[PDB]
Amino acid sequence: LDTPVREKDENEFLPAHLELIETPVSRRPRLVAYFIMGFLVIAVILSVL
Amino acid sequence: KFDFTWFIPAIIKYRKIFIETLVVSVFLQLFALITPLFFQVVMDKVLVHRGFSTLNVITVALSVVVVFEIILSGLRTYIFAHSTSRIDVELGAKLFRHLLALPISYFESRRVGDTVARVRELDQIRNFLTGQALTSVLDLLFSFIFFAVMWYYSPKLTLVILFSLPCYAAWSVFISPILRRRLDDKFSRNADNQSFLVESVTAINTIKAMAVSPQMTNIWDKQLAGYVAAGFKVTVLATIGQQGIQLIQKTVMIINLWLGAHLVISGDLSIGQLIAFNMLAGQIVAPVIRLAQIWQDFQQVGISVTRLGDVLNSPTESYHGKLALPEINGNITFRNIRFRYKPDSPVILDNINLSIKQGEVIGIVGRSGSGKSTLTKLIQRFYIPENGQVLIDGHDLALADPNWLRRQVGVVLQDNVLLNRSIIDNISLANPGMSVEKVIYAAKLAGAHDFISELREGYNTIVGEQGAGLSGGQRQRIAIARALVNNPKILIFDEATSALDYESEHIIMRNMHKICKGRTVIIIAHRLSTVKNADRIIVMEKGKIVEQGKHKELLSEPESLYSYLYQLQS
Amino acid sequence: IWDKQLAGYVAAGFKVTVLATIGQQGIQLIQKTVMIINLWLGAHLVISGD
Amino acid sequence: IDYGLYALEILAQYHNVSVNPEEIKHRFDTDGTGLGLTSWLLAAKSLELKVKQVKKTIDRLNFISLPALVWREDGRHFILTKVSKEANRYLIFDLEQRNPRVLEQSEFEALYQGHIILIASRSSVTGKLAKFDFTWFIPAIIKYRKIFIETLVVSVFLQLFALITPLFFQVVMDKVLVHRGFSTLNVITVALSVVVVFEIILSGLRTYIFAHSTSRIDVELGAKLFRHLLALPISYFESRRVGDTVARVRELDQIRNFLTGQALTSVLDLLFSFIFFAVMWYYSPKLTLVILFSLPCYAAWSVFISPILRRRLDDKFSRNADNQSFLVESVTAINTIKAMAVSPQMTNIWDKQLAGYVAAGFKVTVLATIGQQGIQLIQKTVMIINLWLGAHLVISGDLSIGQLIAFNMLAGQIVAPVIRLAQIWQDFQQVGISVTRLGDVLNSPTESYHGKLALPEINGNITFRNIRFRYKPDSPVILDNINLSIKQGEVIGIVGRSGSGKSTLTKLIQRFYIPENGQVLIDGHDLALADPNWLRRQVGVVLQDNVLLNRSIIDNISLANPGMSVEKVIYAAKLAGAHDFISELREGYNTIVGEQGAGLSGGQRQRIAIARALVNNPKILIFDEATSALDYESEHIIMRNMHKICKGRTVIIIAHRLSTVKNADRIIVMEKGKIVEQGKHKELLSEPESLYSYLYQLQS
Amino acid sequence: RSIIDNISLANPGMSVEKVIYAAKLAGAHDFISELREGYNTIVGEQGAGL
Amino acid sequence: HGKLALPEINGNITFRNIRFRYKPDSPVILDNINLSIKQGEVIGIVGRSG
Repeated sequence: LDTPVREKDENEFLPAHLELIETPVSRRPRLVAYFIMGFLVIAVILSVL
Repeated sequence: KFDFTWFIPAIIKYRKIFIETLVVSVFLQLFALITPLFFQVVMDKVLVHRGFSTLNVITVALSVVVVFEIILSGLRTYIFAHSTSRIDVELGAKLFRHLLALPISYFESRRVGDTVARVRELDQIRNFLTGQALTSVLDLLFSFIFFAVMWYYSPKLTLVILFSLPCYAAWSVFISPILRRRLDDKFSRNADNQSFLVESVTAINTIKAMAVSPQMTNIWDKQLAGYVAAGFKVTVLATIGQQGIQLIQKTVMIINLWLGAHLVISGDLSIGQLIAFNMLAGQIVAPVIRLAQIWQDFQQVGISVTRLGDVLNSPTESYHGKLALPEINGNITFRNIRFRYKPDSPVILDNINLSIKQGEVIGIVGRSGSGKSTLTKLIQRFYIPENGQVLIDGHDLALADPNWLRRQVGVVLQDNVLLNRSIIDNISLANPGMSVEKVIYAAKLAGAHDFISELREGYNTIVGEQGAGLSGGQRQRIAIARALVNNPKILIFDEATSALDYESEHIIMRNMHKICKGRTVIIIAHRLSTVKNADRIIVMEKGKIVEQGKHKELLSEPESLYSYLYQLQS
Repeated sequence: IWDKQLAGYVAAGFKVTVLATIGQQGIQLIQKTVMIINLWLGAHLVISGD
Repeated sequence: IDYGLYALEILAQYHNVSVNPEEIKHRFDTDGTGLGLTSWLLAAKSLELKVKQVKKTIDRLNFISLPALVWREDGRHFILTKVSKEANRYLIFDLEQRNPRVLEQSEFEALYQGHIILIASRSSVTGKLAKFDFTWFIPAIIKYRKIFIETLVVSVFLQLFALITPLFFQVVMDKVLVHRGFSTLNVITVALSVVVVFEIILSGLRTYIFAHSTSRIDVELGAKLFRHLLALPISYFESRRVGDTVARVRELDQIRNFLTGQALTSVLDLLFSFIFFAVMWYYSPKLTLVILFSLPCYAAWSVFISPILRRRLDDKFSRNADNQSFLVESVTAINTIKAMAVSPQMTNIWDKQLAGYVAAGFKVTVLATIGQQGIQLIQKTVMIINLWLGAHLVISGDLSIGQLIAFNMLAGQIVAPVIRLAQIWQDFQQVGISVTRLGDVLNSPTESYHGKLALPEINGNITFRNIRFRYKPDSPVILDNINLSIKQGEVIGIVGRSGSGKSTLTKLIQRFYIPENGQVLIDGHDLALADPNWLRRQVGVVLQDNVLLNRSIIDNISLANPGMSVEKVIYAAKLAGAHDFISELREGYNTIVGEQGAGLSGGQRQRIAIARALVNNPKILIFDEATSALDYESEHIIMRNMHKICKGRTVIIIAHRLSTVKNADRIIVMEKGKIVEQGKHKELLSEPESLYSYLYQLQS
Repeated sequence: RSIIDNISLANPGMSVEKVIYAAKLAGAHDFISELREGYNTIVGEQGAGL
Repeated sequence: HGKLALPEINGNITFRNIRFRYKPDSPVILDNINLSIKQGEVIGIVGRSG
């Protein structure tokens, strides 16, 4: 959690890589869907109980 | 030591207004406490029993209470900011006065951007002080009135809040140090970036005269990527802290809801009492929420204070205040001086012994590496000799006031650095309120009036940079005028004619008898034709005196190295 | 020169802070007035009905 | 000797400001022999340091910051430094007997008079490019903020006052008539009398205060306008007409007539009409909705009509400016009009211009009338709709007759300021035009050459360096490669044929002509960006034809410094040979010279101009064909006094006749823009193969 | 006005032939011609341009 | 303007009617400098200051 900035973290913000990468995606692409479906299934199993 | 005890005298000096701010804060807390009582009264005795006149009374009282509370809060914020502005002004003045008094070895071992960033930390501190961070601390501290009222209402829920507070304290204690470390890393990267930017903008002429844009751009890209990564880490930690605070707030909110529902069900608590208790609990937590989103401000002001301490804890070459030693007559003498650039560097001077009388134009010559160039930096107390003493007018320079000595002595170097101001602003730097006629006379003495005549703007021409916009000879003539426009008892010419052509040098040498009138002038130059009209010429070899005397007294004998040097020069 | 410039900078910063505080207080005043009006109207609505 | 000037110089030197006493004395000591407190404070503020003359007792001098100037009414000022209560002594820099000296308490009490001036310096004004426009009035409003806050308070209280009368009418109608309620009508009558008296008094006070403050703002604007106007380059005035600038300045009087009027008070009353809106919404929302829908109709009508009125007023102002230019040019040159008998042509031109002007004015009047009638139509339509709706809303209960008439009165009170604004629509548009045309003058590059160099006095060292000059960009070149150098105290003569270019050197030395290539240097300083007041104050130029101001003989001679003693004016007149005919006049001196010297002859004005140029003691004196309009006696007097005239000056004598420059230390012959020969008189005359010899033989 | 308008001030409707004749008689033809605008040069206010 | 990639440089320098000023209205430094330097040629340029 308190790890210093490494080269892996530094390369994500290198302007050359950002220039090459077109149509960029988020670092957490499917987490929102996972959490929303988890909320929906927890709600539906709470409603039946 | 400047860490945090420096602000205590500032607080106590302004104690009579800070106590007033504290009393205004407690009155604001009382004003805030008033309103939930009015909601409880409305919910328990207006909605239940009867009547609308009591509702009108509550509304009309609440309107003026709210207006007064808003005005009082604004006044408290204004007064606190006004009081802290004076403290930050005092800190800034002290910081700059300390910065100007530091020794030259401090600046020679560092970069410009480092000091610039350490001084922008002053602006960071000023923004922290003149803000709404300490007012939130006051609001949080003065919330025990709410606790007393809540304990009057219900002890169980008050105990729940009282146990929630240590959760906030422990969460802050746990999540603070890592944020401070990340902000330390971010500040280090920011200082490096500022230093690179200053260095690249200052030397843009060489960057563009050469073709190294790609190298500079690559370095800038890497530095920017690192800095933004550090900033993102700091943002992530701040967000984690804020969400951790919100979790505790909502958990205790839910627990209070459950316990209050069970309480109201079992009697011994009305619904309006529960609503007022909930509003009081929210008003207690609101300062914590408002303080949890300025966490970076707290850690950054701590780090800025640490960096200001780093600047302000170094020793100063400040002053020697003893009897206010009088003016200088141009009597310089050296007694067994040996000097070393570093303690682990070869020796330059070994047993240089010298004595110069008032009004004596003395020339010092030699070859590269002879060590004649260090005498000018030794006369000013910049270079400290290994052992020996440098005496000016009988008084040791190691115990005298540096500013006094360096004010009495004027030095012209091989290359001189001006400021980004007008020509007259550079000539009269030591006394800007000085008469223009003196500036014109000094410029005419140095031969600088002629080349200024072909300038469209005249003496108002702004030197583009340290020396940009003027040639080398023009800069040398401007520096000579700046040295001469005062009344220096000692003049030093340290290859001050290398950049000049034959005509400008001839014009300067014709005025040399007006320049040397009543002053002790020391001429140091590679060429032997400049010290021809000197009262005494001195030859140095590897830090030792091998020959001295008049030019002919030395030119007559071919056995001397002076004759060999003159033959090579011709 | 530094003292003059620092004094000017601090004065400008204080003016900015003062106007920011004034704006925040005005928005708080609007919010609180709306709260009072809603409390009064809601009291009438709950006493009457609907 | 002036002690205020020396004290200001010392205090500016202490605060790191460089000051030339002569420049300050030039622009802040108009009336000679004494600065004075107000001009001293203005001069101190000119150097960007704040000062204030304050009331301080002797016991409070230990807390003020030093140095401070002690202003004495006798004119013998002194500077106080380092007040010490250790020995109750006061260190003081004595202006007279320049060295400092220490004084005890007893004699400080004798010197001190309870007057002291505090001096301090704080940064400077950041550079900006603020073109003149309506945004110029924002800082003036900020400066006069206390008065405007007072005006806002009075306006809101007046609006509250106007709300009482409809309420009183309602209570009278609803209770007094119904219940036969006497002893209530009396209370309403007394309260109404009090209310109307107080509202009348408050309206009068608001008008008084607002008019006073707007008059002060207009005074500031006019002072700024004239100061800008006098600093414009001469090429600005050479391409315009007098009437154009005169009209552009009278637009300031138009602005003044606007500011001290009912327009802004009517606007203030208009913005404060929501207080009535709340009450009328309390009465009945059905008619307040009609009023709220009516207001956008007013706004749309005004927005539609304004641009056309602005265009018509642009045309009207163009007509007015051309008419003023024609009138000024025809009255100024009335002698030529009478002599040439060209009255019919002037009358025809005047008739055409007057007819066009009246047509434009009539068009503006018609458009304003139709706009006012359009606003009346909306007002009356809303009135009819409200009458119908009120009749229905009274027939079915829910509203009373007194409430209805109170609503009608409130609606009338709301709409009345709109009507009175519509009555002065032309004033609003004309003020917009006035501001634009005033900015047409206030937005122009001035040659004032603002800076902080403060160049010293002039030694008469003139130098031309590769001078090339064209009258206009497409004109043929007048001077090709003039290279000249004149030393101090050197009497010099320039001769040649007409068109050679000798006549433009006078206007090159002064910064009236800008060379195409090269630079003119005085004392080594390039004049291209120097202060014009620094240069032209120390250069005395006598032209072939000079003009005077209708003030007096002595006021024309000593115009540049009215502080000259009568003895110096008499001496200057004697040198020029003008004292003889001045003394024999009916009034002697103090004689009005008329419009550009009408009462004086053409050869007398030349001597008056010579005396005027001599009285100011210039460092460089130029005689540009001065003695060509005089007879033999006056010219002989001038040449005999030339030896006293030329003492201590760099004198340049440009003349057609070679006999004028015979005694010059160095003669320059010019031909078609080139210096072909130069030397002494005998050196140049002894060569028959030159141009000077040919010109001397031809004229002899 | 222009040179030709001033020369023909006493009768604004006059042909260039008489203007040329009068200018030759007065000896001003040459200088006016040497100008760029010729007889159409504006003299300025009160003939300040000449 | 040229987006094309010019080839490498041979040492042929040519000044064609060069006129230069430091500022928009400052005195002319170079009036009509015309020069031509061939490849591999050593050129010495001397003169007074200014």
